[PDB]
Amino acid sequence: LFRTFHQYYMGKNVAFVPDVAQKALVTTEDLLHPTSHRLLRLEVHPFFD
Amino acid sequence: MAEYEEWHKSPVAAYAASCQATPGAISAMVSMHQKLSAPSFICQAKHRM
Amino acid sequence: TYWVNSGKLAFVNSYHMVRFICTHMGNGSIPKEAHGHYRKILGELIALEQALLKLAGHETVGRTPITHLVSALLDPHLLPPFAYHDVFTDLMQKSSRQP
Amino acid sequence: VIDQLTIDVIQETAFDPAYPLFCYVIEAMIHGQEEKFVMNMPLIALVIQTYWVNSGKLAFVNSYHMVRFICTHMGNGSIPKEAHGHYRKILGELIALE
Amino acid sequence: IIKIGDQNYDNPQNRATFINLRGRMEDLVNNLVNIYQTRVNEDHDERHVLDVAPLDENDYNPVLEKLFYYVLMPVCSNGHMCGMGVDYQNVALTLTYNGPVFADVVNAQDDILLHLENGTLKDILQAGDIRPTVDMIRVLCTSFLTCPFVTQAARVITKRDPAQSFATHEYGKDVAQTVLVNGFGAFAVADRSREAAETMFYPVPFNKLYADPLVAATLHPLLANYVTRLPNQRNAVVFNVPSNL
Amino acid sequence: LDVAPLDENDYNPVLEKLFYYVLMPVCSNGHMCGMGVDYQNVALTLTYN
Amino acid sequence: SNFKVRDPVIQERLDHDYAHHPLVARMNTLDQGNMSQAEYLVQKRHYLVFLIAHHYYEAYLRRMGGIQRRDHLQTLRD
Amino acid sequence: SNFKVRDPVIQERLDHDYAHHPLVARMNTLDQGNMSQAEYLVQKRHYLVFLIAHHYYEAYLRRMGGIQRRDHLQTLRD
Repeated sequence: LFRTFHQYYMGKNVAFVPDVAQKALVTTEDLLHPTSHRLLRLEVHPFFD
Repeated sequence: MAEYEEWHKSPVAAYAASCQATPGAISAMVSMHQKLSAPSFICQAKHRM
Repeated sequence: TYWVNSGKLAFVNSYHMVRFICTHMGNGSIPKEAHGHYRKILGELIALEQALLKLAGHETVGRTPITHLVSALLDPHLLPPFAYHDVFTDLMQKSSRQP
Repeated sequence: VIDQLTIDVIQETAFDPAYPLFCYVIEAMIHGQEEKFVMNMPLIALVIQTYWVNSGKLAFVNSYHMVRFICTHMGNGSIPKEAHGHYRKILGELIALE
Repeated sequence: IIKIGDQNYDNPQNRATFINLRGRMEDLVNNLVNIYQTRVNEDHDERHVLDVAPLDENDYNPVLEKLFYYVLMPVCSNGHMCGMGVDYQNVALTLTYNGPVFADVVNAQDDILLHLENGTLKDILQAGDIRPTVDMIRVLCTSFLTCPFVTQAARVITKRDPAQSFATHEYGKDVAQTVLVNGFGAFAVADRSREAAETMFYPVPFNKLYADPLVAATLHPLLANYVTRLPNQRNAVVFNVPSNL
Repeated sequence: LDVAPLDENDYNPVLEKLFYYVLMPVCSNGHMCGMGVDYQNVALTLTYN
Repeated sequence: SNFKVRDPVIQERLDHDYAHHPLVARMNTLDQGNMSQAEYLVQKRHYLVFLIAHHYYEAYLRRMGGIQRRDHLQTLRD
Repeated sequence: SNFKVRDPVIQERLDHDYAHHPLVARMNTLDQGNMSQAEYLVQKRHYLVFLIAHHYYEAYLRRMGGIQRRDHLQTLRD
């Protein structure tokens, strides 16, 4: 696992953020504010994701 | 020193003399160092500061 | 000698004396009563920056993240007013604003 | 079963800037075994007794296979009595939650 | 589907072909040199066989084990927990190869730093500042006999409950989990003995309640350089997990 | 400018900034000064006796 | 060192400093094979780790054998 | 004294009181140059400060060398 640990973090320079991880930091109102499409478009269903 | 040229002007030291020892006053100094700029305000308007 | 005679504790003044008493010297070479007050300093001052990273967004603008902008506590152009280790070569290489 | 003072002890072990590395060396060698923990009970009863006195915190709070084997298998006065009450109130809570 | 690397693990009849047992230390006094034969000769990058103790169906229950890890520890530690991997045959090179442990002239009921040299064990026993006796380390030597290999990651893919068996693609009926075998979870190591932990342990972020950046930035100096190059990944939510995990 | 070099392990710019600018002038109520030292006088007191 | 843990800082050559030891004769019994001279001293050091751990546990079972009836009660007669 | 720190009150002439010391012979090795007699005794006193600090740290590294294997285990044989 120290080989898999070291291949992934060696020359990484730009970090990605997923869809769901950038919803868990937003307050209850900014997801409903109309400056955000992609945070609001992908909340189609309650049970799913 | 040229007191018109720093990030710490005169009235920061005027507040620092009359502080209370309450731990709430620690939270005032941390919230003080917001930068009064345009893209700063987006970070506070989301969280309702 | 200073925490037993008077009810006060020394070396509050500079940061580097406060930090090294917490990390090194976990012994009872200094008493347990006075050892908690040092650990409440760094134990809280690490907790101060965690709240600061919650206002500071996940996202960036260019190469510079938004975290470098919103608070002067995070902004590396502010330097701590005492330099024991060389900060000057760090700010030249990293920043896009000319120093 | 958990009172607020026990969380004030557990949480300070999380924010310990001088946490003993030696109890990782034990937990690597023990790796959660019945027989292997019996062989070192005169050692880990000292590490706790030398960490509860040097500071107010208590060690071996990493894995369930070290917290459970301290409570159910000592029942003694090896660990200080003030420290051994916190270990029972953890497993008093989990058996209550199931 | 237990995914030990590349080959799957379907039926319990294949148990001896993928899972190696190591029982009591007392019952294995015959096969005990056979254990050390597989510590050098076999390649531990393509072993495809994990090591566990044989389970006891009357001793443990999973619910008391599960509430300790998903409930009580991330809350009482505010989510400062990183998964750690151990190099076991590099651990016992410190303890046994000592000089007071090896030589039989030194009294067994004696303190350790009266006889120990400049090494890692003078500084690991400077962290806790513990004074064990010689026999106490000598029994810690004896754990190297049944000691496991490098900590392996086995991923568990199960079918969902039949309440939830509706999804778009075919893999959406199955939800997964990684179980770090023979490792353990750990807090932030002290910075005064980071060099010793660098010579004993290595981090594996493998679960969202156990992938924390500001704990893993102690365990290896490359990841401490990963945080200071880009400060977007100082939070436990955002932090990048290797897609091979 | 005689300064010991920076190790990136020991260096924390955010923490020292929180100590010098926030927690100290509150708990001292803004009673602090900048201290100069004549270092070669320090040894002549400590050693030469 | 990208695929290994960093090596510990320990003083070398325990054999030349003390022994006078029977298990050091057991260290010579391990054959070198195709390994080089520097790599042999590494694996000879690892084999000493296995011999010491096997030695003290075998002494430990004699220690936890418990006190016996016949030999103890005979010495209580005096 | 407007550009200097005030001088400390310390008794004079440590050389005539004790030595009997090898580094006091090293004090004479420093040349006077263009300095006056009173100014030479100042700078000769400052040079003694550097010699004592260099002496005790060199003795300190011998102190923190740590206990060694071979010499200690041989004395344990008796």
